[PDB]
Amino acid sequence: LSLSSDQLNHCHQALGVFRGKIQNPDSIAHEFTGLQANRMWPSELLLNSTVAMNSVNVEKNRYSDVVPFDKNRIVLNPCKDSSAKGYVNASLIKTSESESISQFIATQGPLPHTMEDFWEMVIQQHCPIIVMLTRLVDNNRTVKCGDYFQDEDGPREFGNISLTTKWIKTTDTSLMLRNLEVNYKETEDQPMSVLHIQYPEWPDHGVPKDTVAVREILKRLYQVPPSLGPIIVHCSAGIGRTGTYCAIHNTIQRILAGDMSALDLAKTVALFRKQRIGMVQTMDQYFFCYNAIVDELEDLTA
Repeated sequence: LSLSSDQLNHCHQALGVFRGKIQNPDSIAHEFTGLQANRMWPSELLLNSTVAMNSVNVEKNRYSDVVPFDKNRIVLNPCKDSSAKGYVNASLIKTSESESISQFIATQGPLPHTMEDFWEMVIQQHCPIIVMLTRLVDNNRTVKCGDYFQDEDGPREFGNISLTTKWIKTTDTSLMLRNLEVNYKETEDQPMSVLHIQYPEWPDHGVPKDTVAVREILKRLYQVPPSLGPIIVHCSAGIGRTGTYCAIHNTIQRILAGDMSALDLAKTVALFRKQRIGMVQTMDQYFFCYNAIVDELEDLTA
């Protein structure tokens, strides 16, 4: 990246703070314990997520306790089912309207019966990127995510939507990059390009062995303009790994944009949790945020 003097100074300032915290890990543990003490109560989730908890929609939730708030859920409009209130388990995550800072749609891994819903959301919200932080199935053979994207059996269809894979590339850091095209079957308007990035080495309720692959996702997305549209980020529930990734991406972009408040990662995670329950699930994930932010600021200032 080409940085201004102001951006380079801010990266150095942020690096001293974040590296100071990893050198004093009790400070980071106290922050996460404080976040856990300030968690929302069950009635605050349930009474403010009325559409997700509706009988028509409960089977559209992978996890009964991970649902979007009514205030910032993504609504399918138009929607095939006129009684569903446009429901998809998906949350708009943002810290501002700056066009220098990405907004995210944090969502669950699609279920077989919500895959048309997922791809209609991609088109309606014109999302240019999908970041997928799960395998389809874990090493216990528990299904974590529906296969909404693989085409080896033949080109994929979801109701009126057609999906094509133009190419698949892998990286030395284990990322899989798929160039996807999505369009309606019965239209003359052009297809929509989506870059799908899958990282299969981030365990559920866990952390990767190192920060290199997660920072490579951020490095590949630095030059994607936020104004193109929200970045979809999902794992299985769309809160633990998803929240962790969004916190790393958001914090680095905010430092580069001159937002001093990015140095308060606990405040960032608190704001994420006000937009989707339980974003950043574990203390190891919170430490991973710090380690990835430090490592990326070291690269930015190298």
